[PDB]
Amino acid sequence: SPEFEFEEITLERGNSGLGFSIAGGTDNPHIGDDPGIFITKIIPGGAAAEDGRLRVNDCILRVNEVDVSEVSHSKAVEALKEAGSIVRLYVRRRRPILGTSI
Repeated sequence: SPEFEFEEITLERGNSGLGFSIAGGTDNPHIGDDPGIFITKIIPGGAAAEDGRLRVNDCILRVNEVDVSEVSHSKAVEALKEAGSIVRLYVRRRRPILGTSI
């Protein structure tokens, strides 16, 4: 910050899981060598969509009490799957700043 904002979002797992897809990790970093776990898709009607807070391009930093800021993709996937039925996600989002260069 102020470039980013941070948010905690709790989801109750449903029959369609948490309702989103992720990409990234230390083994498959994005440009700039960013190992972050990023939301790439939110499915209609799933927990994330119904809660309405999560957005595509959000970066998941923590799942319950598991740090996922620097982990492999598979570990992130495991962290989310083993988090159980109530999942607390700590996320980072780029702050929309209406700035002007001087």
